[PDB]
Amino acid sequence: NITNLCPFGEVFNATRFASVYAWNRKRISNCVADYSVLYNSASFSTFKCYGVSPTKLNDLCFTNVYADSFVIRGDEVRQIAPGQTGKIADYNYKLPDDFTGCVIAWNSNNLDSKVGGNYNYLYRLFRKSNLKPFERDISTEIYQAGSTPCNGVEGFNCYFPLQSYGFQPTNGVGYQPYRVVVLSFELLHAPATVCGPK
Amino acid sequence: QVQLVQSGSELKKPGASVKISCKASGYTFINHAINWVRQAPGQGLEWMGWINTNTGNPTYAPGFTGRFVFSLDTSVSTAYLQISSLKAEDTAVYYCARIPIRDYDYDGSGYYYFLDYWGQGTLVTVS
Amino acid sequence: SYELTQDPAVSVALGQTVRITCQGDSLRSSSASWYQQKPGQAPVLVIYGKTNRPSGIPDRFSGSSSGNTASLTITGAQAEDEADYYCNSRDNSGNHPVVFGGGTKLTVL
Ligand SMILES: *[C@@H]1O[C@H](CO)[C@@H](O[C@@H]2O[C@H](CO)[C@@H](O[C@@H]3O[C@H](CO)[C@@H](O)[C@H](O)[C@@H]3O)[C@H](O)[C@H]2NC(C)=O)[C@H](O)[C@H]1NC(C)=O
Repeated sequence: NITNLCPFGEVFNATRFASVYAWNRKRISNCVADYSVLYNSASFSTFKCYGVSPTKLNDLCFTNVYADSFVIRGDEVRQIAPGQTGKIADYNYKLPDDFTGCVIAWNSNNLDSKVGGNYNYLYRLFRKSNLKPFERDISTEIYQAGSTPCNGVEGFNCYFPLQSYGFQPTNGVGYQPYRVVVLSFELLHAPATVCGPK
Repeated sequence: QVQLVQSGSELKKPGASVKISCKASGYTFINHAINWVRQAPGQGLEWMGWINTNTGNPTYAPGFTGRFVFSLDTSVSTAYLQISSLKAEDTAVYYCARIPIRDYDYDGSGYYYFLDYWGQGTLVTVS
Repeated sequence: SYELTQDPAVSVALGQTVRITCQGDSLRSSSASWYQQKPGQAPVLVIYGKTNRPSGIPDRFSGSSSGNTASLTITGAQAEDEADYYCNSRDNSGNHPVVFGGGTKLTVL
């Protein structure tokens, strides 16, 4: 028989929504998920899945379905995918080349980009090296470009590694906030629990 | 001790091609774009283009196709400029520049769109 | 979005504060940066961010921005600046991520 559902609403509707440099993660325990509810909804801008055919997601069983969440510049949203590179795919949140989860992204211009500018959402540049898959970089070490080490000093060739977005109420479909949620599946052995509605 | 050094002066006849090399030392070369600029005697600098030192795909400024090719050797940390089908009105001094950002779209703030360190530059002359 | 006009005729007193002005219609919602270029030598920056001096020579160089105008300023020892000063800034319209102004030929008696 049908029973409790998964907390998709808690992570989709939600409230003040995690920035990108520390992308929010949520583990979904034993539950039943209704993906068709998300599929049929037209509010979503892009619903692109790199694993199995979305149309029958409701007929496979997983164990450890993860949900990542963050916010991106509207134009630069096609970087949440394997291989792609950039400020959101190379330094902040890079999917593994072998990926088996869907990516969902929808516009939220009205909910953000206040008249005075949101200027709260932060994105990470200036990483000493690359980023391994599914790596969160919450540290705030001051970056340098060669020269001489700066021991917490701030100045030329020693920069803070985070920047604030420039959301404005009328920027365009390009520079508008987009909320992205990555539903990454998993079959890490052990009994499967996250099955279809049946 | 960041240091960018170009190749020496190059002489060639009109219509041929010129290869220009500039290499950078003292920092992680892979984490900085390489910008290009030209200057003619008595005339101000003009933007040429940039190379993302991760893939290489340039974004040439309008009208600079075919005559200019950008390349990079990461294993040696060097940048190369090819100027084929040269014209007498192309003699100039060329500089390659580093930028604190990997590319230009990375930083959407506009507070780092500047070139920090340059080299001596290469004089290309023909007749 | 195409050029940043300037004026290459700056020479005033050789012993007083000197100003360099740049006008650009695409400088309100953006930043600016200032270089110097001694004849032939490799040019290097003198101001980044319009306020933050560099480690090179942060002694007698200052910068300010007022609306569409960018202003560089020198204070003392005006000599040793027989040079050419150039500007940079972000740009819009998806045509040129950066552009360069005409440049100013700072000459001091
Ligand atoms: C986030 O909030 C939105 C808005 O509350 C949720 O979408 C809304 O979901 C309800 C039912 O789940 C929809 O009700 C339906 O409306 C249609 C309109 O034609 C009607 O035909 C149906 O019979 C039913 O009454 C509502 O329309 C829909 N609103 C939208 C999409 O704008 C959304 O589910 C929330 N996210 C979650 C729970 O993850």
